[PDB]
Formats: sequence, C-alpha cells, structure tokens
Amino acid sequence: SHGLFKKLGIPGPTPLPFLGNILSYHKGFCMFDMECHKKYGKVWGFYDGQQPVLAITDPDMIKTVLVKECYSVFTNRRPFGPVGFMKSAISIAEDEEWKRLRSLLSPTFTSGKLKEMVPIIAQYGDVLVRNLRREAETGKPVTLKDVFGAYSMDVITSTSFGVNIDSLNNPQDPFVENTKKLLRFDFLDPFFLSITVFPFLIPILEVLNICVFPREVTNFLRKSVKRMKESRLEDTRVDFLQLMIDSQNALSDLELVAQSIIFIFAGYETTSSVLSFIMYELATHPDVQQKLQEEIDAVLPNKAPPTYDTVLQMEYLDMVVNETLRLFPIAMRLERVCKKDVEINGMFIPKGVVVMIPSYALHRDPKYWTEPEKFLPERFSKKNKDNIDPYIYTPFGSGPRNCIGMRFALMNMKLALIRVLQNFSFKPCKETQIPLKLSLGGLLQPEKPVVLKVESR
Ligand SMILES: CC(C)c1nc(CN(C)C(=O)N[C@@H](C(=O)N[C@@H](CC[C@H](Cc2ccccc2)NC(=O)OCc2cccnc2)Cc2ccccc2)C(C)C)cs1
Ligand code: HEM
Repeated sequence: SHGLFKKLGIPGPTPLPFLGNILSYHKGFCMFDMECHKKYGKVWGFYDGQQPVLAITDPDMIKTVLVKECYSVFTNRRPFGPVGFMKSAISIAEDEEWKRLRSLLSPTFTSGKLKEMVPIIAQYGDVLVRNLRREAETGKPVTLKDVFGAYSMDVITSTSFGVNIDSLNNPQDPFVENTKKLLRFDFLDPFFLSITVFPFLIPILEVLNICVFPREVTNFLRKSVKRMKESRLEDTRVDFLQLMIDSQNALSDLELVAQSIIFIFAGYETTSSVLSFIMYELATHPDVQQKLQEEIDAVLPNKAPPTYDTVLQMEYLDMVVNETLRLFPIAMRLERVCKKDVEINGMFIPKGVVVMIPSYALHRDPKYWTEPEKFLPERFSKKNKDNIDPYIYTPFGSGPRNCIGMRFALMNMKLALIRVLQNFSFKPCKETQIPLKLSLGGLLQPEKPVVLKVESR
C-alpha cells in the first residue's frame, strides 16, 4: 500500500504507518505543498492516511486531467467523510449523478440571468455603502468579513431564490449565523483529522446519522428552503429555485434542498473571504487603491451606479481581482479521483490515486511569476497578460468540473468593490495585521479577521 510511489519510481516524503504523511500538514498544507514542489520537482507522491495522492505541476499534464480526460477518467473529487443526504450536492456528486446536475444547473448562470441579477444587487449595494458609512461616522476599525458576509448573504438568497432576507440590517440573523458554522475542515479538530486518516470509519458514521455538517445548521437550512419553496408556490422570475421546480416535471425534494446549501455556502463563504483579502491588499498598496478609484470614477462619473456592462469595462478592477486570487486562491488545490489505470503525458497512474494540482503553489512558483510573493496587478495587464499559463493560474479550476459561479462571483465581487470604493477609502490601523498570515486548517482564511479603517470621500 505505502510502497506505491517507490515502485512507480516517483519521489515523495517518506510516510509513517497509518498516518501517511498526514503529520506534515502541521505547518498547513499550502506550505507543505510549497516545500514539496521545491524539494521533489515537477511531480511527487504522498499519502493522506492510506490514500495515495499524486501532485502534478506540468501544464499539459494538468490540461489532460482537467480538460481532456475529465469525462472518461478524472471525473470525480475525493470522497470526504459523512455527508448523508448532501451526498447529492453538485460539488459532491459523481459520474452520472453529476452530469445531469451540471446541465440542470449550468443554465442558472447565463448572461441574461446575470444581467437580470444586477438591479437586485443594486439594492444591496446601497445598504452596504450606507452600513459602512456609519463606521465612517463612528470612526473605529471594521471587520470587513462581517459586513461583506452580510452583503454576500443578502445577494445569494435574493437571486437564487427571489426571497429578500434583509441580512445587512441584521447584525443578528439566523441565516449567516448558521451558514458560517456549516463546515470547518480543521485538523486540530480530532474529528476531521480522524476520518481523513481512518476512512474505514465513514460508512459507520453514515448509519448513525452523523455528518460533517452540524445537524443544527442543516436543520435550519432544510426548513428555510423547505419554506422558500412554498412561498413561490403562493405567487402567480425563472431562477435557481425556479429552474429546479421546473425539473420536477428529475431533481427530487432533498436534491432540491442540497443544491441550495452548496450555493448558499459558496455564495456566502467564498465571496466574503476574497473581498476581505482584496480590501486588505488595496489598503496596503494605496497607489493601486487610488488608481482603482480613478478608473471607477472615470467609468462611473460622480458616483453613478454600476451596471452589468460598465463592470466588464473596468480593466484595472479585473487586474486587481485577478492578482488577489493569484495570491489567495481559495481552493488551495484542485483534485480529481483517477478511476481507471491510465497513462497521461508519459506517466502511468493507477486506479484509485487522487491526482492533485497544488494551485496555491503553482500560483507562487518563482518559475512562472517574477517576484512571486509581491502584489503586482500590472502582471495581469493586456501587455503582460498573454505571458500567463491558463493551467498554472487556476483559481476557478478548469474543464467541465470548474467553478459554476465564476462569472457570478466575479460580477458580484466587483459590484461590491465599485460601490465601496466610489464612496470610501480604506487604510491600515493598529490591529490590522501586516503582512497577512493564512490560517493552518482546511479553509484559506486569514488567522486574524480583516480589520481596516474607513474614510468617507
Ligand atoms: C486532509 C486532506 C484530505 C484535505 N484536503 C483538503 C482540501 N480540499 C480537497 C478541499 O477542497 N476541502 C474540502 C472542500 O471544501 N471541498 C469539497 C467539499 C464539498 C463542499 C460542499 C460544502 C462545503 C462546506 C459546507 C457545506 C457543503 N464544497 C463546496 O460545495 O464548495 C462550495 C465552493 C467553494 C469554493 C468555490 N466554489 C464553490 C468540494 C469542493 C472543493 C473545492 C471547491 C469546490 C468544491 C473537502 C475535500 C472536505 C481538505 S482536507
Ligand atoms: C471568488 C469566489 C469563488 C472562487 C475562488 C471559486 C473557486 C472554485 C474552484 C477553484 C472550484 C473547483 C474547480 C475544479 O475543481 O476544477 C469551484 C467549484 C465549484 N464552485 Fe466555485 N468559486 C467561487 C464562487 C462560487 C459561487 C458564487 C458558486 C455558486 C453560486 C460556486 C459553485 C461551485 C460549485 C457548485 C463547484 C463544484 C462544481 C462541480 O463539481 O461541478 N463557487 N469553486
């Protein structure tokens, strides 16, 4: 079992029994990957408990697994712990289950729908500005994540469901309260450490109704969507929620609820985390913040409201987003379960091996980015933009299994950026941690919440 990579002549760190190389994650897995690539070259192997994982860095080899051989050999991700009814969520579904969900849902995020989401989010822009404006009157430091989370919460419920929930006016509110508790994939937590290591356990927890998602959070989330469904049943916009009732003429009751959670989570978690990273970056590189404010002000003269089209006009904003995602790619790795023995670009890979693309590492590889640790948007300009491999920069993954809400995360993040910047400026203070330190566990977050001060323009 543990001799796989030795017998295939692939480098790697030497693994202990039972544990695999799991202990090397103590320094966080993004750093572990760094060390590895650096130590072992272009390809290397390790063991997550008894699980072989092959890291891969060749840009072609990557396009092969992500784009060409996806449907036939690398279709799935790693199965991960007790999930229960959430076993049908799109991000977790496999093979045949997945293809349908992927096409049943993909039509949620087309131009027409995206354009149609603008004016609803336009309402939640103001409430954000107006909210932050009060902190600019109180004049004491701000938890970006808090207030961006609220914004995030507001926009996902209202678009994917058509049901306003007024989160921003609620410093206290059950929706966010529960959605943040939904999954902390933390190794300090013996639980995740132990399932991840000893997976022979997972089927047992599945019979005992235990789940990685607290029974609590999921109870409140099932009931909410249970209800949001029957709200619509009362009235007489084809959206996420709609599209799925329309399928109820093959997507079942619980199936319908499970997509919502994924969406809700994605919508809430990702969006707010990234926006906090960017505002940190802007406020620690003031030149860029002014540059961005000028661009915005030039495209949206005298605080004029952002629209679908103006947003895509904003080239620097895009450079700013892209560079922050380079530095902080919130999925730190991409992964695909190899389901049949196969040979990709001069390499055999046996059935069952998890193939793994260390995004965080590839993003910081001093072999593809001059001064890779530094925040430099100009690397994303038209001028320098073509010199950038689409299989090295993978913040939304790639191929058929790539991020389904990319275009919606982006439009939405920018919408919020614009509206903030065209009213406020942001500055470091005494509790603002410099430079930033990622936390060690599953999620890519800062170990201390993002706090900045806000001046009113
Ligand atoms: C110790 C070793 C095995 C580990 N490696 C990792 C890193 N890793 C593979 C992860 O991505 N972590 C976890 C994870 O969040 N990914 C899985 C888990 C499904 C999880 C569903 C979920 C999550 C939280 C709460 C409720 C439901 N993912 C999910 O739906 O993601 C929403 C999302 C996130 C980012 C961008 N777009 C969408 C799927 C996924 C991963 C990356 C991007 C998109 C989907 C699981 C593997 C447990 C964690 S533990
Ligand atoms: C900036 C915010 C976001 C980042 C950085 C991001 C990143 C990703 C990445 C890298 C993947 C994996 C691609 C792959 O595995 O090849 C992913 C998967 C996915 N994302 Fe996004 N995402 C973001 C926002 C969203 C939003 C807003 C939604 C939905 C509303 C979303 C829904 C999904 C789903 C459902 C999957 C699994 C796709 C599948 O297996 O078919 N994520 N996310």
